[PDB]
Amino acid sequence: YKDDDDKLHSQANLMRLKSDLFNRSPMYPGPTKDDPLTVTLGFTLQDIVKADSSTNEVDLVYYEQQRWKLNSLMWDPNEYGNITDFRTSAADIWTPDITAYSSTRPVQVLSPQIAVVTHDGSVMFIPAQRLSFMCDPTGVDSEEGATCAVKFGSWVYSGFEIDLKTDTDQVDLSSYYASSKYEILSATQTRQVQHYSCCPEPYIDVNLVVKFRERR
Amino acid sequence: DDDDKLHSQANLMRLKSDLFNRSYPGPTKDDPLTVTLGFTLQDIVKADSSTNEVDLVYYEQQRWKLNSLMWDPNEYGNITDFRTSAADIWTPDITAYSSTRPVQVLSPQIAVVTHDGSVMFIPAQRLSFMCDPTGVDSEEGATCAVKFGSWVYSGFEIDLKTDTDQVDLSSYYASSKYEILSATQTRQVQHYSCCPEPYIDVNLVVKFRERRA
Amino acid sequence: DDDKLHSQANLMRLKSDLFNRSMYPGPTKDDPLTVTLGFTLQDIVKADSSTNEVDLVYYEQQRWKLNSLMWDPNEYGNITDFRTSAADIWTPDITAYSSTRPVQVLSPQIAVVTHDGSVMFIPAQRLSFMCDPTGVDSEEGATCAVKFGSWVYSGFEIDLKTDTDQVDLSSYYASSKYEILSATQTRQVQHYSCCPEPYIDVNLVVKFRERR
Amino acid sequence: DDDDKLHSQANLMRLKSDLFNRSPYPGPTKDDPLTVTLGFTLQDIVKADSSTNEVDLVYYEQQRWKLNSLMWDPNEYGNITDFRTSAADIWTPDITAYSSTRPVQVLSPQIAVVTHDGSVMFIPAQRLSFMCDPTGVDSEEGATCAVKFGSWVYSGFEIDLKTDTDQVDLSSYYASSKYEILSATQTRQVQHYSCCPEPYIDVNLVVKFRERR
Amino acid sequence: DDDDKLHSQANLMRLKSDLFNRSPMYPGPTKDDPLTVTLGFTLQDIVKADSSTNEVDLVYYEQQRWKLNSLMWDPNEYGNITDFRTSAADIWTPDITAYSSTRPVQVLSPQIAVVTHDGSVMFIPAQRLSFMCDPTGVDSEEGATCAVKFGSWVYSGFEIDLKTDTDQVDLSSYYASSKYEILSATQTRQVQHYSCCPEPYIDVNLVVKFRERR
Ligand SMILES: COc1ccc2c3c1O[C@H]1C[C@@H](O)C=C[C@@]31CCN(C)C2
Ligand SMILES: COc1ccc2c3c1O[C@H]1C[C@@H](O)C=C[C@@]31CCN(C)C2
Ligand SMILES: COc1ccc2c3c1O[C@H]1C[C@@H](O)C=C[C@@]31CCN(C)C2
Ligand SMILES: COc1ccc2c3c1O[C@H]1C[C@@H](O)C=C[C@@]31CCN(C)C2
Repeated sequence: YKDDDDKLHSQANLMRLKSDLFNRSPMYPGPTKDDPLTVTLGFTLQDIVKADSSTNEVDLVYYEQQRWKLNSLMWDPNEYGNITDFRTSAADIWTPDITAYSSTRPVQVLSPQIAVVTHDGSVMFIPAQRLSFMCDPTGVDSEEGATCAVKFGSWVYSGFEIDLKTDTDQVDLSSYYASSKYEILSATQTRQVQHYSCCPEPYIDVNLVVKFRERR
Repeated sequence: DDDDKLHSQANLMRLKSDLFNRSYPGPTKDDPLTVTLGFTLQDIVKADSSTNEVDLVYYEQQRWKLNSLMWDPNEYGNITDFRTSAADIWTPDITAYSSTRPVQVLSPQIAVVTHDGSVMFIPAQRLSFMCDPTGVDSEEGATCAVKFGSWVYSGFEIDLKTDTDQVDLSSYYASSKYEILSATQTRQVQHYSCCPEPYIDVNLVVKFRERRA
Repeated sequence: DDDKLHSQANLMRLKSDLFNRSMYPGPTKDDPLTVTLGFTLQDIVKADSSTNEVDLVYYEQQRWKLNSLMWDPNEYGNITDFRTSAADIWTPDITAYSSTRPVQVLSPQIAVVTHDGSVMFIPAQRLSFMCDPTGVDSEEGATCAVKFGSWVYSGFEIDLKTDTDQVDLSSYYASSKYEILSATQTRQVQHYSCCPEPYIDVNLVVKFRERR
Repeated sequence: DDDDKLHSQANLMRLKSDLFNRSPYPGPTKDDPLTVTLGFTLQDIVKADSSTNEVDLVYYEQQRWKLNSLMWDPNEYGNITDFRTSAADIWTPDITAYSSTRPVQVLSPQIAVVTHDGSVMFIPAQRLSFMCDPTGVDSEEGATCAVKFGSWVYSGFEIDLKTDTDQVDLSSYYASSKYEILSATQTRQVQHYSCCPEPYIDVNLVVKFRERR
Repeated sequence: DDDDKLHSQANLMRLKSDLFNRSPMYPGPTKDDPLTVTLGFTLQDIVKADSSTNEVDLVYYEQQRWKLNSLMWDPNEYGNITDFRTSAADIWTPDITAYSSTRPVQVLSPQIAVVTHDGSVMFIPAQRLSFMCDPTGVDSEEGATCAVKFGSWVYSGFEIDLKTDTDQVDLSSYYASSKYEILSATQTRQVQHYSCCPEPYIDVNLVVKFRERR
């Protein structure tokens, strides 16, 4: 009857929308010098799980929020029964190649590979990860604690193709595990522009810097 | 008698065909879905006090209902349900919110679909999650908690419920290193600052201690 | 050289006729199946008394029979059986009920199909399961048990049977850290109050101790 | 110049096409048996665990066989005598360690060399954990361990095995390994079991080793 | 300038289409169509040295470069595109392997490559590698020395030649706070002939001298 149809319709609209987007001019070839893209990064640090002073590797668990905007993902909500956003497999759309620059093990993914696309063409994608990176935990057992840092950025695109930005320099600590072995003294996330004599193009990274110590 | 079997097979293959490779984009605000969760806690395998991670093995029972998976048993030679690869159908993205390692899957990825459109899927998992086992060697024991919920859908798209707050303990390993004092599973609604959309999770809370002498 | 090209053609035709033409959806209440299980225990590799997990390595022999896999050897140049990738045919979802890590596969995923419709498939596996090794260092030794059965089919869909209650120990590693006192494999039938179907498993029970 | 390269490319792609289509090999049979030649090049005994009695080896396993269905006349394909191809593109034998304790790990690309006469050569580098008591490793006499390699599903009526030599190649053994090799042999064995009327073949790899001084 | 962007996208998708179809799949190099791969290492960190198994763990970037005629295009025909990024699975890549690894290589970076209009490809996987190495002496002033050959697994030097732009491993990204400090790191092209075989074999030999940080 009445209510069952309205659900069948909204389903048809969504499937039509997804079809119109993923087939009509197929998956986007990535950014270029002529069509650059800005990716916004933010970290929500959940836990420093482990600090290994025999190999100088530290393990973090965090959510990496990524946001970007494509014209080719735009639609008029009016043409698709008032749909303003949708969930889709990350495999269905282009995603940026943001990588830790000093990891020592492949990143492990803790959350579904699904993204949210909005009618204005913005995508949001928020992978939870466990990362092992190069870090000397020396001083972790003192009042001053240890300090570690890891750069995140595109692996293959320069700043002429992908720019990075953060909404804030403060890493979100409001979900930090209250009973972690390590307590967080501060955690910052900072856009850096790197330059190199050989090369006209700039390189961009977000520098994640964590100061931590053993819980008392 | 060999024919009756060939027929029931044909009906099942036709049904599966009519459902999958002829006819789901997931739930929406306009077409929301309710997932029922239940845990059967098999074993606390390991409690690592140097990293504060605990390892659990459990069965996660998931249940939901799709109109698009309905059929009339009469049209398909009285078939009322069938077994199918979980890869063949949409499944919910229920995730542990505080895991520290990817979940490991211990059982086949197979689901049961019923003529009324309900699906049941029951993955066995091993999970490492954030937990301070301090006190696990005392009479009071330790307490740990982990939220499970959709990763990408708010409570306008996916609602969660439990049939019961008591975690099923009747398959708990009698000789585990740890004994279970209590295990509850509770639907929580977090509201927020800004936002109008409520978020739903199921909070798994386990009280446990070292098994005695 | 022709004799060989012919027998090849016949085999490829047979496989074609069976797989790419005529479609097995698994067993049902109306078309139930019997799987025969047997274990050959190769080694107890490791017993961890800090987590109560034991690691076994064994061969799990699985056998079943499908009408849809039958052929007349006469129509296919006297072929009576063939080897095929396990990915090419339906296989049962036999699982350990108390494993603590995903099972690791030690052998090729290949099965043997016979003209009468029977399949035999014998994965070698390493399994970690829930087990208290307490007493392993005593004359009496430890005892551990693990049920194996279908994960999603009740006994109305898949019955289980064993040819024998004795686990095959004739390939047990003579120099394992642990010696086997006994190892049995037993069909069990179970009801639960949720459901009206019988449920069926094969219970593998191993008694072992530290090698002297 | 540039054309003679485009041509040799076209010839190779045509050859590969002509082979992997036009009669797309079902494996050996009683009527069409096959001989696989095995050889090991032992690179390193990495680890010897006396608490679980497992030893880790790294070696190259050379495999060689010959299929009529892989033959071609070099004259018909611009004088191509051999080519490199993904192992996934052709049938390969199911040679397994009979007493491994972990899945084999593959250290090298899964690529094989096919020659106009129909012969294939495939040389996977592997790390293997297998059952072995390292007792005595720390004495002048050292330890001895053994592992059989053979087909998992084919009897000796379908696959015969042979070695070109009984001596395992030791010329790439890591000079600074924790363990030095006293001897390493590879031997064809023919077995009979009473389950069965057909013979079974393996190559038994026997290693005698001790701690480096 | 919404149209400009749609056009440059169309051009790129057309180019990628024209390349990955029409004469589909380059079949790899041959005696008649040999290829030169250029290797370079950027050593990031010696992570671990295990003296109980004689395995050392390295983390490095392996730069690989080669050139295919079949990847060439005229930038003029494709709206002035001079290069593009593509999934490494979309194109042939060389089978460069460590000859004395003890565990499968672990990949730390996206499997993406850069193709340029002149037909050259660049691909720079970050890896963690465990290889056979006796760290004896690491705790002395002289330190330890280890070596690992890298080369094609299945192609002789008649099919794949290797070369380096420089003998010096790039150390400018070496982790300042690694447990181990680098005394020197060289990367050297070697040519081998054998008795088994009239073909020449080429490998690049990575040699690292290192010791415990003080
Ligand atoms: C209670 O509402 C939520 C339910 C799930 C999640 C979040 C919620 O609120 C967001 C902000 C913060 O509370 C933490 C995680 C959130 C963003 C990341 N998602 C994927 C997980
Ligand atoms: C012995 O029969 C069963 C075989 C497998 C399973 C169950 C069985 O009985 C059910 C009730 C209880 O025994 C535990 C698990 C069950 C429900 C969860 N499934 C998915 C796993
Ligand atoms: C049922 O027990 C077995 C499980 C696996 C294998 C064999 C078994 O019995 C042996 C004799 C015969 O049955 C065939 C193969 C065997 C010998 C070769 N091995 C490697 C494969
Ligand atoms: C049979 O032993 C081998 C196993 C693998 C390889 C080679 C062998 O012998 C060497 C010389 C020649 O035969 C060809 C390649 C070798 C050198 C290059 N390596 C990396 C591949």
